[PDB]
This record gives sequence, structure tokens and C-alpha cells, in this order.
Amino acid sequence: MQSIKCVVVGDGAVGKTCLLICYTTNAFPKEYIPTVFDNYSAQSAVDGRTVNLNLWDTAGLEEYDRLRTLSYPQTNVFVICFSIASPPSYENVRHKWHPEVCHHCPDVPILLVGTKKDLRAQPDTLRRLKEQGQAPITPQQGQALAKQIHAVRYLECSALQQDGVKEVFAEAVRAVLNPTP
Amino acid sequence: MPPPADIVKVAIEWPGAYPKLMEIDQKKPLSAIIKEVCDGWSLANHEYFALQHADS
Repeated sequence: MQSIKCVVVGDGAVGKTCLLICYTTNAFPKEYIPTVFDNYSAQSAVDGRTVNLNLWDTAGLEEYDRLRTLSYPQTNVFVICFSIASPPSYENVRHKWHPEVCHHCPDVPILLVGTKKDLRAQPDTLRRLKEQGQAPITPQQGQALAKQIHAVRYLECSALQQDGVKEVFAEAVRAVLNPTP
Repeated sequence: MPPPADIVKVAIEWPGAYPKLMEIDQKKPLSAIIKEVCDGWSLANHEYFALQHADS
């Protein structure tokens, strides 16, 4: 029942705009449309508790770093979407995200979901990444990364197929209800 | 046939707090806007709040 603030962040070129369009209108456009920032406040109740998701859009542009990092302090929860198998993405995550959230707030619940995994159905990207001599991230290292970021249980949901999203939000709420000591 | 414009999206922020959304129609008098804002946010003393622009 206790309403809390929320911030959603992510990597570059991952699909925030389609996520917001789907959230506000229940659709899935493949067209790319620029968007600066957004906030959605929706009233959904899970496990008998009425909690409002104060959604927030964040942009990776260099210009608005002052605006973006202003609200990062005293934020209570994150929803992050990232390309699952991009070594530069994991490198940037280790360099930027995890150390700061660990040093600033030792007790900030974090919900993490990976993206860019249905592209196996599209051979174009497979051929694109084959010519550059890139190998997929080993599952053992992925699980080690999931368990080493102070996360109770890491889970993933589909945006294109719309699979697990409600389950992911429910498990995040359950984890926040009974987090680590 | 242009689409109706009676529905718009606007987030009203707070200093140090995260936004909440409402539909505001400017044609109606500001008294109606204040009443609807207070009804939506369950805030009493409608005469102790007003509207200002957070742009430049």
C-alpha cells in the first residue's frame, strides 16, 4: 500500500520508446521515434498491496547528464533493460552502474532484465556479429554476473513476445518485501 | 477528420518528489481545474495551491 518513487534506466539503442508506447497504449510498433523523457504513474495492485509505478524515462545523451544524475540519489528501485550478450554493455555496466549503486545506497533493491535475445530469429544480426569475430557470452559468466551484483534472484522478461513481464514485476515486489538482511 | 484533442498528457512534478499524471482541460475555469486536481490527489484546502510553469 506504501507508494514509492521509481526510476527506469537502461543502455543505449535498446528500445525504451517502444516500451513506453506499449505501456501507454498496449501495442508494439517496430518504428523508431525519438523521445526525450516521460513519466507514467499507474495504479496496479499485487499481493493485496496497492503500489503505484512512478515510471521514468532516462536518456543516454551527454547533454542532459545533470538532469539525469540529479534524481539518482535517494531513488528506491530501478528497472533496467540491457542487451544480454554485448560485452561492451557488460563492460560499461561494471565500470559505471554497479560500483555507484553499491557505494551510494547499500540497501537499494535493484530489478534487472536483459534484452536482445530474440534476434536469433533474425539471421541478419547473427551474420553482422559473426564477421567481427565475436563469441556469445558464456552462461556461467552471465550467472556469475547475476549473482555478484547483490541481487537476490535475477530474472528476464520478453518485450516482443510479452513473456514474464508481470511475473518479473511480481517477483521484484516480493523481493522488495523480503530482501536480504 | 482530425482526432479529438480533449485528452492530453501532463505530469505535475514536485520539488524532490516523483511525478503524477492527470488530464487537464484549459477551456474550463481554473476553479474546475483546481477542484479536479484536489479530487484526484485527495488534497484538502483547494485555495492553498495554484499552478505555475517550471520551464525557463
